[PDB]
Amino acid sequence: RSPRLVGGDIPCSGRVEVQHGDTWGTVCDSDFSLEAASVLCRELQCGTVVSLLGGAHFGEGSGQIWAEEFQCEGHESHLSLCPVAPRPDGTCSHSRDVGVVCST
Repeated sequence: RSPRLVGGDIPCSGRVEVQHGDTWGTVCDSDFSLEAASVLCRELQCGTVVSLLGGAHFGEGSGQIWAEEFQCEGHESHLSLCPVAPRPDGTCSHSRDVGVVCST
């Protein structure tokens, strides 16, 4: 479940995308906590989360949107070690794809 950030002006900010199989999915901003954010930033060697950004701030994505939520405790070294749960009833639009600004 490898992460990446895209559309930022520097590598440690952007829209969140996480790989599953040979495709990448975006993450709805109803579904991504500060602790999930912290694990992602750590995983990419970007320090820790400063901010979550909603409403397709770095632009909306296309394609798949993750159907499970990453229910991270906060100290996991990878998103793949985080517990997982279904997202609430329904699908999101890409207009609600989440982003982050990580900092050291």
